[PDB]
Amino acid sequence: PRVPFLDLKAAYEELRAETDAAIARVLDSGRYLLGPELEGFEAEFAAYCETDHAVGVNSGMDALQLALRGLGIGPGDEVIVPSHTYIASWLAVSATGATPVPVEPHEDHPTLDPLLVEKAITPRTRALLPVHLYGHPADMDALRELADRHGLHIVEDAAQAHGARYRGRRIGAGSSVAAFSFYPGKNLGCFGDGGAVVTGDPELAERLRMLRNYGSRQKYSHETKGTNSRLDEMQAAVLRIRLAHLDSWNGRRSALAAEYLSGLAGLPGIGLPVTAPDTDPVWHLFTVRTERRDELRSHLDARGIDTLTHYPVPVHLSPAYAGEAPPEGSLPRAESFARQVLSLPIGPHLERPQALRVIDAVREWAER
Amino acid sequence: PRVPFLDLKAAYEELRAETDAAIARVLDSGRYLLGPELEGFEAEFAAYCETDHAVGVNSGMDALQLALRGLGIGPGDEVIVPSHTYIASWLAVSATGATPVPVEPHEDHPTLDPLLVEKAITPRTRALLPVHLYGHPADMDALRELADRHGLHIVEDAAQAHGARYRGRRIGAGSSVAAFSFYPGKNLGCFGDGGAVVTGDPELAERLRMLRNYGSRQKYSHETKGTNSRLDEMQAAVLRIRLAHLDSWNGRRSALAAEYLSGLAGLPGIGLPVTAPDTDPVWHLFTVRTERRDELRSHLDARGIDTLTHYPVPVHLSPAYAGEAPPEGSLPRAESFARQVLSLPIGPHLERPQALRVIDAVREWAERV
Ligand SMILES: [Cl-]
Ligand SMILES: [Cl-]
Ligand SMILES: [Cl-]
Ligand SMILES: [Cl-]
Ligand code: NA
Repeated sequence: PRVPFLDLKAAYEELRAETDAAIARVLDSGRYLLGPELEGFEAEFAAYCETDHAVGVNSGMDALQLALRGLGIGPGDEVIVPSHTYIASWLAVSATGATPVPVEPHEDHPTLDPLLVEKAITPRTRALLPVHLYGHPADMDALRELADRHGLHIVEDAAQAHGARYRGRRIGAGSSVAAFSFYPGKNLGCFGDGGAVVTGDPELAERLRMLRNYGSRQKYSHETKGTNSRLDEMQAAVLRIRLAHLDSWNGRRSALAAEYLSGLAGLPGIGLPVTAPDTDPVWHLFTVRTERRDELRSHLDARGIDTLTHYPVPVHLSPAYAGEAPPEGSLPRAESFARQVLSLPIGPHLERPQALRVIDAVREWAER
Repeated sequence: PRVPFLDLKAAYEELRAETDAAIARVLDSGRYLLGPELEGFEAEFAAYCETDHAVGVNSGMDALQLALRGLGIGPGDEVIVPSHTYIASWLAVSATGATPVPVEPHEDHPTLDPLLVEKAITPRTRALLPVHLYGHPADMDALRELADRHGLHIVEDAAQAHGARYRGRRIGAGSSVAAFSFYPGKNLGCFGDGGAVVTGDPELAERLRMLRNYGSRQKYSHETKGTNSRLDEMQAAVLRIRLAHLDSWNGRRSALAAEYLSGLAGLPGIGLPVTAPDTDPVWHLFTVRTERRDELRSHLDARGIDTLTHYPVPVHLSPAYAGEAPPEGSLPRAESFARQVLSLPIGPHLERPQALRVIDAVREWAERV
């Protein structure tokens, strides 16, 4: 019996009946798109995030893209993005025609270094795109201070941070503009692709409802250009159930995280995640860093432990960004991260003893 | 009990059991994206379409857009579109960075007029985007010829034409490049958004699989830029079932169509839809034309009949484009269709009697009026 990285089936199994019923409900409704499930989810998700509006879309990527779009970002604009993140973050900027400008993470936290952000700002800069990587919130007060002083917008990539808190407030609260993914493996996931943009701005909320719907807010009418990026009634129905358990599931993750942080303490060659001050991380991913990453991975594999790497290739070095990003060596932080990082099993369906088993193996290796 | 325009619920009911099971299987599989269902559906669909490959995506708009992108179409490029079509057709083009260039349909056929294309070809023209509107195929032979002569690609908008035939061939057959929508209300629909691109080109197929998946064909690798545009396992499973009944269901629409054509014969003010020669329409929509359609619709409503208009505003006149399209009065065909069309209830769940009822009301209005 192996230790799985993240059991999707178990999420279904835990709420089988409720899940089956919601789906059955949608089926019987004869309403599959832009229905009451979506409205209910949005309402519920908005309140959860301590904000006014939730606009369900098709995926975390569109969420980011439509948010930037709705904020008027496009060609000739620069959007500061993190050098250390998942490629989609950059892709969403690219998709709008705007230019992504990478900024290195903090020396101790996998998020955007505020000090380094300021330096990257230019007259073409229009927005900051911090990513609350692995469920860890970036230094929002600092970034906001900067944004205000430079007249920039802030679109948050909260795809790995559902429910997290920064200085006691939910990610996406108030005047925030935050994008989320409901991809099956996310903290809050469904059985297909899904996403959302949360915002406290009524005009932005309106544009998003339009942009995700062929630029229309009335049948047969198309006021602006737009696309097809919606969250199905089926998925939304399921989301409503998961949402009700979100805090509890994240709680489970935190508990597991405490174990790892405690059991992995003081190990040679094992760099542990640092929780930023006044933050409540959601541990979408539990990451460790070591110079002998490949070795540790194999050892874990040998010990029957499933792992993933987030991410083996720094965005700037992916062929997808060939000829457009800084040269290797020019983003050493992202580079070192990519080569040292490993994700340990974590989830709301992973049990204490399983986590302890993982600790045994990492320990053995570190002590090897 | 009114006559519904298109009962989605009935589609579920008719296959309730199998449908239920398909979904249950997926839930239980623990695999929700890029799985067996998608692979199976793709296989089945490509075959159905008489082609080699099917690339399932999120929507018909994405399908169109990804096809164009895959063909290298973009900024600085022009794509000839029909002046009479659903806005998404132009939107797909815009989304790539290219420019949609409208060309009129035939006078009495809701498809791109091959004779007016050439005149719109420019040095930036990279493709033709014919639309098999309402389930009626556009004149493919003439279009390919023209396209071949100009070194242009052809991306067909087949969102309303699943299973139709052109000169005996399925829409999307062989070397075609055709995009479909699986939106709930389409001829082949699911319980959410869904789409697909079919092609006999192995390279384009590979590009599309990548474009729809963040430019990746392997974990951790992103060879090229890409996006997120996938057809869910749940939706794909349902679609395999529906696909199996497609021909059957389309057959029902054809019979109703024949019923309408027959009963609405001899109504001078009511323009009836024309079936081009050598085509096998799938009648996604049964459209009649008449000046005074708003009145007719009123009449039908009163008579308890639901109807729709596809479409009331021609694309060039929507605010989304107006700033960049030809002026009002310069696209008389698109304009005339927009002002005269009316869609009568049609679908695999509409019965002969209900349709008779529709005919009676139409006849009465025409007779009064
Ligand atoms: Cl619907
Ligand atoms: Cl419309
Ligand atoms: Cl999955
Ligand atoms: Cl990756
Ligand atoms: Na979807």
